[PDB]
Amino acid sequence: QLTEEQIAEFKEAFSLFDKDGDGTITTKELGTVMRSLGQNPTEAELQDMINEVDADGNGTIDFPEFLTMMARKMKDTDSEEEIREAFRVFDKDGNGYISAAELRHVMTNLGEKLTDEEVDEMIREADIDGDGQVNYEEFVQMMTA
Amino acid sequence: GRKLELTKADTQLTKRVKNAAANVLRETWLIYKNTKLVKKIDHAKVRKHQRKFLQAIHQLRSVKMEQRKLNDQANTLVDLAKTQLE
Ligand SMILES: Cc1cc(C)n(-c2nccc(Nc3ccc(Cl)cc3)n2)n1
Ligand SMILES: [Ca+2]
Ligand SMILES: [Ca+2]
Repeated sequence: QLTEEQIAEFKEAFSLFDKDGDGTITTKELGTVMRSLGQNPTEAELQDMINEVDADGNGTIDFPEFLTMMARKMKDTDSEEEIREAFRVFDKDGNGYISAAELRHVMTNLGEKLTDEEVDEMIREADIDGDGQVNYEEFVQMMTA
Repeated sequence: GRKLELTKADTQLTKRVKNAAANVLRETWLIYKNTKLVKKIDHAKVRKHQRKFLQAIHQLRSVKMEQRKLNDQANTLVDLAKTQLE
């Protein structure tokens, strides 16, 4: 089931996929979107993504097939464990802590990065005890509460 | 809003499942017969069916992994669509 406001917002979402704005999502458009999210689906996987939603078998996804499909997967779940696992990547000694210095080293060099100033705001919240150490299980629990 | 929450988790793949699953049944039976229902174990026969058994089991593992991959790709697109709910 979907509400009036959700149907309207999902029309806007359909434009994130229908790149040329021709009313249909092709395997080519899904490939571009997936790669823009740092994924690399094969041709068969893109075809499978279309075929699972394509109820009339014309090779593309239209807005009703897209909407019908969103209705089936509305349920969300909390991301606490996955986020904790991402911090664990940077827990060199596997002791449940990342120092404020290591957090800066990570955040100013890896991925999209934060400025040293943004790192300061993050550490001010993360370092609850003011000991220069982040108990990341506790910090993630705080952000997902 | 949704904040940090995310979506809760083919004819060719179906054919890969049915053939691999039938072969798991085939080889489980032939290993069983050749190790427990014979007077004298023929080790060459056991090695042959162990090779066919591991290939069928591993083919089913491969399909299941591909289905998990396809499911997360679909959930990625659903998650992107759900950003418009904010
Ligand atoms: C069991 C199974 C296997 C696949 C692939 N399934 C599936 N389910 C829902 C959607 C979907 N693809 C898709 C297509 C386009 C968009 Cl924009 C978003 C999701 N695919 N389901
Ligand atoms: Ca299009
Ligand atoms: Ca269609």
